[PDB]
Amino acid sequence: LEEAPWPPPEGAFVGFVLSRKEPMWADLLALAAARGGRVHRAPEPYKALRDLKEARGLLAKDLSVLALREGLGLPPGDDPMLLAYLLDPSNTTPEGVARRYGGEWTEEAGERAALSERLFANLWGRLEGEERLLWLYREVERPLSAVLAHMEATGVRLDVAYLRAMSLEVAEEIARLEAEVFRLAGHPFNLNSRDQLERVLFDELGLPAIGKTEKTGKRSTRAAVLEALREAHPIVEKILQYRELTKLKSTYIDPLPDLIHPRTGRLHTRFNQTATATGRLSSSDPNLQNIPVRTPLGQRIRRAFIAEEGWLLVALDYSQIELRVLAHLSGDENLIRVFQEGRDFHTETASWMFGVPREAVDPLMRRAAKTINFGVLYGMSAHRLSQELAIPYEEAQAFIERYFQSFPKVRAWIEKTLEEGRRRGYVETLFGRRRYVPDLEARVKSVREAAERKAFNMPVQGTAADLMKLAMVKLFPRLEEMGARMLLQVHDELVLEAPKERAEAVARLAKEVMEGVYPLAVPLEVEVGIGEDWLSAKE
DNA sequence: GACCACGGCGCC
DNA sequence: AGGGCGCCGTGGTC
Ligand SMILES: Nc1ccn([C@H]2CC[C@@H](COP(=O)(O)OP(=O)(O)OP(=O)(O)O)O2)c(=O)n1
Ligand SMILES: [Mg+2]
Ligand SMILES: [Mg+2]
Ligand SMILES: [Mg+2]
Ligand SMILES: [Mg+2]
Ligand SMILES: [Mg+2]
Repeated sequence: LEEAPWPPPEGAFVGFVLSRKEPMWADLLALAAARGGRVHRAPEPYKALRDLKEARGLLAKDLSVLALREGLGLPPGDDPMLLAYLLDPSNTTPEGVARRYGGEWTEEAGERAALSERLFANLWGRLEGEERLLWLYREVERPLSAVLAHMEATGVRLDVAYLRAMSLEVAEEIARLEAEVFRLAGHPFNLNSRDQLERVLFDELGLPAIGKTEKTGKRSTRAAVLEALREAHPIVEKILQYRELTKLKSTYIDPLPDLIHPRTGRLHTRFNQTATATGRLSSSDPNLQNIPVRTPLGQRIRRAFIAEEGWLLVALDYSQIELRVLAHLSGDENLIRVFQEGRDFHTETASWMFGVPREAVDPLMRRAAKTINFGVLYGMSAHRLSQELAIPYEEAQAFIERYFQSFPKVRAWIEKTLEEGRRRGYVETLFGRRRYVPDLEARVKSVREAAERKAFNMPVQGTAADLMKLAMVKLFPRLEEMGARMLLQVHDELVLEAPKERAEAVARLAKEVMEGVYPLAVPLEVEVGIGEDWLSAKE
């Protein structure tokens, strides 16, 4: 390319180099642009950022985030990564995408700009005639990138003092548990080491080993194994409690307070748009899609996610979302009839599990029923079902049998989906998002069957993901107009922040947008709460 | 200081 | 031998 002075003309493709992967934390080391057979390198990258009207190119959203951090409105546009990800969601990295579609991902901005341009040309060619994938690009993924950039740059407020205090408290309880474990083992060892614990439990204390690990075939110490040994030796209960607390402390209580950004005073995640096989988003650095919620100890951590002063959080969660999608995709008249009748499958299963009326089911019980319902749907074994329900193996089988006999069109939809996957090499969502699943004709049964479970899950999880994305795209402009913010997405949930004076209206509107995004054969239902913190906003 | 593989486990 | 993720500490290694 011809070297030309900065700035580039409008419409140019950008290349950029960051000091680290997180745009909210990165130094912008270099910036360049390419168009029309020319490359333009910025003498000073931060100054030069002001000259761009759009971020067009590889990882455009990341540059947009850094621009927003600096007070600039630089929306992301075309990004070859999104085209590639739609063609095949195994396309998750710029290294891999460049090699597959025509170049090399280097560490120089001018080269990255030129690469972006040529990758765009080639990948745009590949999507010609792929009308459904093009619709996803234009109506979902490209506009969504701008939404994600605003979410990332906005961040969420954290009660740091509350978590710092919690660390001190949890440490004392951890020490009580470890001391007891070491007393019972008769010696000290590294309780965080699963290899050392294995030896202590199964060789020294002579407890029965129940299961093996996946890759290395050691005797497992996982919670399901420990649960089955709780009455076999008092050490087991202590270990379970120790793991609960150390998990909370090491993963959430200690790390999160140290990640407050010095300028925003908030915590900033990354919402990765080309990271999953199904079309879901993921969140990283830190992951805010797995903040604890199940146990009362984990719940305390959610209290730390708070609204700005004078604002409230608004939490919206699609009800029974994948079950509704399955009713639409399969066309099962009976499953559709459940949602037309306003019933709740999770509550119904919980009533059975715990042996109480529907009205006696509490939130803890209902949540427990979710793993069972989704587990069974996507191929859980009778053995495992019998294990985490503490019931005979026989009535676990029968429960699985009763499940599929109630909704006949589901088995048929599974069989069609799998034959299509074998024939075409991919399965697809309602909107035509694809996942290639090559091991569907593997001759090793366990491998083949695992591939089948991946394959028929994807249209369901992926259609739910497509719906949530479309809802975000539609909702975002409306929030902006009301002076509200979108903070987090957690797969089938959104967390917004609204001024107190507007929070009730924002909740009503966001519910409506989410319910009406793309009607199915069954209504979509959304539960919405408002509160000072994330725990209170979901109650 | 890092990379990776693993087991383990937090959420959806 | 439920599906999708990312992060922990350990262990091995460079
Ligand atoms: N153990 C789980 C939990 C969740 N999911 C997937 C399927 C539903 C989706 C969203 O999770 P939830 O909101 O917790 O499930 P829900 O059915 O929408 O329940 P709720 O009515 O409480 O929102 O995630 C899953 O595959 N396995
Ligand atoms: Mg407040
Ligand atoms: Mg839900
Ligand atoms: Mg949810
Ligand atoms: Mg390091
Ligand atoms: Mg490596």
